[PDB]
Amino acid sequence: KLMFKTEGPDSD
Amino acid sequence: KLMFKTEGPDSD
Amino acid sequence: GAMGSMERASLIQKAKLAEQAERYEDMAAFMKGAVEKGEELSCEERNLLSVAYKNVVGGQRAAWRVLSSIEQKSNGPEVREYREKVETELQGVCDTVLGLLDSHLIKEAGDAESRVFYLKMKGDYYRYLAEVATGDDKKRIIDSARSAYQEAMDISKKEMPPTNPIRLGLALNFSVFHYEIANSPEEAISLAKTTFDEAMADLHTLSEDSYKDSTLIMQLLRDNLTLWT
Amino acid sequence: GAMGSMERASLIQKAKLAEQAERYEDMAAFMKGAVEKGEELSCEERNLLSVAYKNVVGGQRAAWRVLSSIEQKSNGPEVREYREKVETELQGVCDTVLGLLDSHLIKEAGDAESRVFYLKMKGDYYRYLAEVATGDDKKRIIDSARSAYQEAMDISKKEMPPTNPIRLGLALNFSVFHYEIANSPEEAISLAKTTFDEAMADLHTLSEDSYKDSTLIMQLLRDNLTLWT
Ligand SMILES: C=CC(=O)Nc1ccccc1-c1csc(C(=N)N)c1
Ligand SMILES: C=CC(=O)Nc1ccccc1-c1csc(C(=N)N)c1
Repeated sequence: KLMFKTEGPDSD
Repeated sequence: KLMFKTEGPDSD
Repeated sequence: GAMGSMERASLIQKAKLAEQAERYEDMAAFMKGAVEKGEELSCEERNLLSVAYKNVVGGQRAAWRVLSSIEQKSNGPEVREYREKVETELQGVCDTVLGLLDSHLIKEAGDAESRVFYLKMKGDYYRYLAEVATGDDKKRIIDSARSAYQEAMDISKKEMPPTNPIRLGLALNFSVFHYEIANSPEEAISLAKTTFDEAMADLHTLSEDSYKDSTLIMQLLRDNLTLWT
Repeated sequence: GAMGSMERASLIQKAKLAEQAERYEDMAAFMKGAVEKGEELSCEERNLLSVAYKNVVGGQRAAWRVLSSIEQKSNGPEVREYREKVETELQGVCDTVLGLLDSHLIKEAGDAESRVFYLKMKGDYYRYLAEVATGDDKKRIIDSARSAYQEAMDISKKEMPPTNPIRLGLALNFSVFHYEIANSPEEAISLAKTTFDEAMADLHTLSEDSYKDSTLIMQLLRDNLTLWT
């Protein structure tokens, strides 16, 4: 799935 | 620490 | 719980060690133990709490998406069973964080910086619950996320400058909530654009270091806008 | 244990799903459950077992090294306490794997391919125990690793061609054992060079696919030799 930018560590 | 190549997934 | 016998300061120190070791489950358990001491958290400690659980839930979300995709393609019980196992563990982590926030981080947070931080977290963890929710429980979970984010937004607009990194990260996450959870892409785009433009106009007030903090999150807003428009 | 009620085939399928999801702790627990069914493992299932635990212990080893380095630099009790916590968990995983091998994977393994695979694993997990061991228990653990590797080597030389990937990976790991656990760098270099040269001379017998399998591990031997000479 295309994930959009969210705050903090990009851990997924 | 310098780790040498061992077999299988380089998981450390 | 199992951290009840460890000093608060020791728990914080071990959370920082666990972060260095990339042991995020341990980091989260140490920070849960620190929160349960009952004292309010400093900015650094809030960040340790958030980083720990973001990493834990992030791994679960990524796993859940892989499994959901295999399950959808396959539509024996094993894929569904295992996707459910991962889903329940994810829901458990979200419930643990939400539990810390309601007992009693949010109610004890009076400063804007701490109260906005926690309400953004409440929005985020209801959002992760919404990502896996299916039906009417889904509607209620979405509204809980919306409510938390909105209250955080209201405080941040009244109490923080438009370049404040907490305010910026809140708007970023609320805009992603709108885009893909609430199916409100126009609200998402409007929020991201207004947030970006108001921060841009305030950058001249900042030091070199604060400028770097603010522009880093503004670039994430721009990244999303580029994909959405 | 907790997998006693799940079908063997379901456990194998879920191990493969867990691998895709990068959920290696789950993958290891599913494979432990499959082993405990009491039936011998196929080549694919042996590989699922090994990959799962290699990933789990790999994360622990990496964490332990980070913590040991901070501890050594620092020489309160917290760093030592937390390094000990991680160390005990690592030892627990090694003991679990060694337990599966002795009860009863090794004794039930009669074919060279399966017996060498398991004895190499026994060498590897005693080697990970040796990495964290301190003193005389250290000597006994080192000898246990040596013994397992040596028996695997003896079988592999009698029963497998020099390009066999299991044989090659065994020699690779035994050479690293010599270099940095047994403090025998010359034995390590000699083993890696002889293994590489004998495989090189046998590559002409292989299909394109087997050639690729063998040369991949030969490149790891060369990588080590380049660093050691
Ligand atoms: C590197 C140290 C550092 O930045 N410490 C802090 C000091 C004051 C406020 C916040 C922090 C902080 C932000 S993220 C973070 C983390 N440990 N991931 C810690
Ligand atoms: C991709 C599938 C595949 O290679 N399956 C096999 C079939 C026959 C023997 C071994 C394997 C195997 C080697 S590593 C591995 C893993 N799942 N990591 C599986």
